[PDB]
Amino acid sequence: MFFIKDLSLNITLHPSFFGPRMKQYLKTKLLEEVEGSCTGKFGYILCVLDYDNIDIQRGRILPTDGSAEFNVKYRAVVFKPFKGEVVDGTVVSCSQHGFEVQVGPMKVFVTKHLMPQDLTFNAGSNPPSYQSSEDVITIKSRIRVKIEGCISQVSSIHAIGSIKEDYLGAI
Amino acid sequence: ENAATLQLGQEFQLKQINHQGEEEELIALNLSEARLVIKEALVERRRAFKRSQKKTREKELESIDVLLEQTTGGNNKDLKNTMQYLTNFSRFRDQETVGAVIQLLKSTGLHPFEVAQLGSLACDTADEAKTLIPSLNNKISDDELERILKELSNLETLY
Amino acid sequence: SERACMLCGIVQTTNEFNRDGCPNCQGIFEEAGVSTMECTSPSFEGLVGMCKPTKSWVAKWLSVDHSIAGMYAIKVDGRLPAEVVELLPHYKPRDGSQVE
Amino acid sequence: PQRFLLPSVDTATIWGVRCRPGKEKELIRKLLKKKFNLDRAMGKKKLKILSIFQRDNYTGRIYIEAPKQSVIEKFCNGVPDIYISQKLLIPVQELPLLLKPNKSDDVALEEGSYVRIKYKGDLAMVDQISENNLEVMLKIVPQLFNPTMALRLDQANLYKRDDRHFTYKNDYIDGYLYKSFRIQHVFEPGDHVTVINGEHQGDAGLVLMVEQGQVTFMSTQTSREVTITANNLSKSIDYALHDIVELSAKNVACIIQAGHDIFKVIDETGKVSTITKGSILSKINTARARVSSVDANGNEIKIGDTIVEKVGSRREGQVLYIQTQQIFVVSKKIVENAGVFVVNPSNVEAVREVALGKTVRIRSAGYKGQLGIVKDVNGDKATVELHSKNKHITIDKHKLTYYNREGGEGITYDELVNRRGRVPQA
DNA sequence: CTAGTACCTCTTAAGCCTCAATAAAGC
DNA sequence: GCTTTATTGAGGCTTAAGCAGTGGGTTCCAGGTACTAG
Repeated sequence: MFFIKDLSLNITLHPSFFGPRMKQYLKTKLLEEVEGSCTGKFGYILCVLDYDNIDIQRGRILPTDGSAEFNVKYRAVVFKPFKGEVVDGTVVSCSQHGFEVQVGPMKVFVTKHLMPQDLTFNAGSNPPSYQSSEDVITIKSRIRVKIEGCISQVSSIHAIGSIKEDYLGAI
Repeated sequence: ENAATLQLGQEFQLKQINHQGEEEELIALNLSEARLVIKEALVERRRAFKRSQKKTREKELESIDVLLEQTTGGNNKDLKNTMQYLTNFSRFRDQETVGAVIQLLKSTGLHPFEVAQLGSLACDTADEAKTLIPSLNNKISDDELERILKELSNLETLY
Repeated sequence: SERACMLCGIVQTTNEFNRDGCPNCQGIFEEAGVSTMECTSPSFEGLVGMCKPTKSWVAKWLSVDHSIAGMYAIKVDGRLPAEVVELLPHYKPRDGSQVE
Repeated sequence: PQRFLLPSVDTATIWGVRCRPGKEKELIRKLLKKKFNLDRAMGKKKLKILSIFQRDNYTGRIYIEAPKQSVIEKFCNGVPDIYISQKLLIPVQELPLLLKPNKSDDVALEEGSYVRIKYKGDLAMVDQISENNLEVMLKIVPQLFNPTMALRLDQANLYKRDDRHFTYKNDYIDGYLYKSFRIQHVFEPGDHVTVINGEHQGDAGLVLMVEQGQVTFMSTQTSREVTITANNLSKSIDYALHDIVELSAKNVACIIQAGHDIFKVIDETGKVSTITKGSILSKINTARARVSSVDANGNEIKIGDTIVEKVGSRREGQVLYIQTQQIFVVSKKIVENAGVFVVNPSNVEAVREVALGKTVRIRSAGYKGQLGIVKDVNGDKATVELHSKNKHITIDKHKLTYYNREGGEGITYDELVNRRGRVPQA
C-alpha cells in the first residue's frame, strides 16, 4: 500500500545490441515491463522513480550463449491492499449482485448480504442505482468501503468489501 | 495471513535492505507525496528522452494527461486510470504542505503504515479512529491523536 | 471337467456324476425328481480334502460332517432346484449369501 | 446353528504349511491320495490328519487339521514343493475368517444392468438370469445386425422368426445379439471453486450464493453464473489452442480458447464467437495444407513464416493458416485473443524426376560410358551410383543418356522431358 | 469336435554380533 | 572375603568393490494345462 522498495530485475540482451545506445534501449525494455506489472508476490507495481539515477550492474555472459544478463536494482513505489483496510473509490458499473468500484488500478465488489437494510437497489432510474434513507449512490460517486478479502489474479487484483461500520458509504 | 494486526508477511518487515547491503527503516508516503514523486519521475523521464533525442481541476488534469501520453503513454491503460484516481480526490496541492505533514509525522515515530493511513485517511472522532485501526489502540494517546487529527484537518488545502 | 455339488459341495468329474451321481445326495435328488447335473455347478472356489468328517471341525463348518471322506468345495456358485429347497427347510446356500 | 460352530482350541487345530504357489490343488489331491493309501495299507495305525485344504486367494500355502505338529511333519515328509519347516500355527480366532467364503467382486446381476464380458471388452446388458444362477442372457452389439446384408450374403443360414427377430448362424432382436454366458465368464460468497465432476468439469469460478446445497458461481471462462451441486465443487486456494476448424465449406476459424465442449474461435472476418464441439466439421492440418499467398512486396509466404503488418500497430507474428482472402497470424507479444489476429495478405510483409530410378550412362566426364543408377537429384545435378564402383557421384543430368530397364537404346535428356516418361523398347 | 485365451513356471575394505579377560563397586 | 558388574579386545560372517573404447554373429518371443467360444 504505497510502499517504496528496491527491486532487482534481470534483463537479457542480444549481443548484437551492444552499441552506446544499448543502455537507453535497455531502459525502454525496463519501461515495458515494470509498467502494468501485477504479481501476487510483490503486488502491483505503481511507478519507478529516479530514472536518471538507475544503476545497472555488470552484465552476466552465459557460459555458451552470447546473450548478456544485466541485474538492475531500482527503487520503485508499489501498491498492495491488505485485509481490514478502508479505501475510497468510484462506482464503475451496476448489477443485481452489486456495483463494482474502481479504486486505483484495482476493483472492489460489495456483497449484497453485507449492505445496509435501508439501502435498496432500484431499476426505475437510468442507469439503475441504489436508494437509502439518508444516502444516494450513483455511477459517479465517491464511496469509501472497507476491504475484507483480497484475490490475486495473473495480472489483476480484486477486493471484496462491505459497508457496515459507521461513517462508511457516500462522503 | 495478512491483516491489520501488524502480522505483516515474510517480505513486509519493519526493516528493508539497501543496494549497498545497509539496513534501513521502512518508509511510507501519503497520496500527496506519491503524486509528487510520480511527477518528479515523469519529469526525469521527459528530460532523459529530450536529451537522448537531441543528440484548478480543469487545466492540471489536461497537462498531466498530455505528459503521460508523451512519455510512457499507450503501453498500458491502467496508468491513466490510476493517475485520474489520484488526481481527482487529492488533498494537498503544494510541496510545502506535504513536507510539513511528513516532518510532523516523523516526530511521532509510529509504524510507517499507521502514519500513512493517518495522513491519508480522514477522521474526526477518537472512537472512529480507534475502531478504524483497532490494533493501534494502546499505542497513541488520545490527546496526541486529537492534536494530530486537528493539525491534519487544518493543513488540508482549499483546492 | 470337474463340477461341485451345490448341496454338499462334493467335487467330482462330470463323468462320475453322469454315471453314479452324487454319492451323498443321490436319494435327495431322486426324491426331488431332478437330474444330478441340474443340482451341480462347474464353478467352485477352494478345495478341501476331508478325511475324517465326523472328527473334523472343518466338515462341521461346511455342514459335511455326515458326508463321506473325499473332495469338497468351500464355495459353490448357483442355486438348487426349488423342489430340492422345499425338501430341505434348513438348507444353507454355499455361495456365501448367508455368511453376512 | 452357526453360533454353535465357533472353533475352540480343544476342537479345532489347523496348521499352515508353506508350499510352491499355484500347486495348491494338485498338492491337496496328492496329499489326499497319499492319506487314503496310508489308511488302506497301515490299517489300524492311521495318521491323525482330519482335513487338508487350501484357499485360492491365499497362494503358496496349505492348511492341515491335525492334533499334533509331529503328525503333520511325518505326513508331509518327502512331499515335493512343501516346506514343512516354514509352518505356523493358526490361532483359533483366525480360523473362521480363513474358511469364510470370499466376497465375489461381481456385483449382483440385475435386469438392465451394464457389464463387461471377460466379444471381449464389449459392453453388454443383462436381460434375464437363469433360475439356477449359472447362465445369464446378455444383449450385445454384433455394429448393429443388418438383415439386408445377411440376406444378400448368407441367406442360407439366415432365418426370420418375427418382424424384428432374425436368426443367423444359430438370435438377433432389434439389431442386437442375445447370447447366454456363464456368470464366472462375465462454501461462502467470493470463494474460488473449481468443477471436479459434471458437464462443466474443469471450470473455475468465484462463488456468489449458496442455497439448499446448490452453489452458484460466476465463471471467468464464460463470464456467466453456473449453479452446481456442492459435492461436485472443490475449493481451490487462491481440439487444442490455435487449431484450425472448418466451420463450413467456406468458413475457417482459429481457436483462441480451447475448452472441453465449448470453443472460442476467431473467423476470417475477425469476429470472435463461441461455438460447440458439434459446430466443427473437421480439423484442417496446417502441415499438410499446401496453401500459399502473395504479400505486398510479392514474396511468397507460407505457413509458419514471420510477417509484420505494414499499417496499424505493425504486429509481428507467425502465420498459422492461409485463407483465400485472409491470413491468421499468432504473435507472442499479444495477449488479446490469445495473440491470434486475422490480417489481409496485402497488409503484411515477410521478415517429378524421370531420371530417378532409371539406368544411365555418362557422356562427358571421367566415368563416361559407365552404367549408373540414379538415386536422387538436388536440382541441376543428379546423384548416380556406379555399378562397378562403390561410390556415388553427382553429375549433370543433361549430359547423361538413359537406357531401358533391359538393354535398349540410349536417349539423351531431350525425349523424357518432351515425350511422356516411358522406358525405351528393348 | 476344434481351436482361442489366460495362468502357471580371485583379493582386499568396512559393519555388526558373537566370543574370552579385567579392574571396581555391592554387599 | 565373595559376586556381580561396566569395560577392553578379536574373529566369523556379511556386504561390498572390482581398466577404457569399439567391430561383429545368435536368440527370445519362452514349456504345459485347463476353461471356454465357433
